Amino acid sequence: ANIVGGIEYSINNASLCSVGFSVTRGATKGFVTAGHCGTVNATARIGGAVVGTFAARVFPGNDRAWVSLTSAQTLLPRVANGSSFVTVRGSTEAAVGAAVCRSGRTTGYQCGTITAKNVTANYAEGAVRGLTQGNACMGRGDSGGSWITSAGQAQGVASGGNVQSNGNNCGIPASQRSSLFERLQPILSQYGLSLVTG
Amino acid sequence: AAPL
Repeated sequence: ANIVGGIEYSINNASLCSVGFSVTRGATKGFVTAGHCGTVNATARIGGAVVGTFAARVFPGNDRAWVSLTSAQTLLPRVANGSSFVTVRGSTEAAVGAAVCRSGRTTGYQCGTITAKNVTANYAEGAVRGLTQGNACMGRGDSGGSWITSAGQAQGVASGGNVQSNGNNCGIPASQRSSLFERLQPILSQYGLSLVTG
Repeated sequence: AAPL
């Protein structure tokens, strides 16, 4: 499979999540995603084909993971935007007020601005701390997907938000949305990963 | 808030 930020993958033939960013760990290829998407050793599939397994994750507390893929997968420095792509150029962290977009299998590519950092989400499983909040909308299934600036600076992976009854927060005004992501920086250093860039 |  071609690994691109935003695409769907399934976990143990049950749940769906979105790919965050292609990365490497020495000769190992992988992608970063949300920790709540799978447990260590869960099987990830893309288009019905096994692509790898969860190598590590932290959730709750934090919300991160990386899936180590088979050597047959093709890592790409790109994030899906409809039928087009955003090139990943690095991971400079944007400040409050910067514009940012996110990509995932449920709502596609949505943009907004970062509104707050170091937010705590109180999920049924336990608190997740240190999240960054944006007002781009998101839906069930977008978790793990890419958050990136139009300039290509990868910001983190989707964790959660104030989902409404229709499964997203897209039918409420930007001012009322809370869409949270896990910062990418700490995930790269925690697992010794390098981002694939182009 | 809920995960996703």
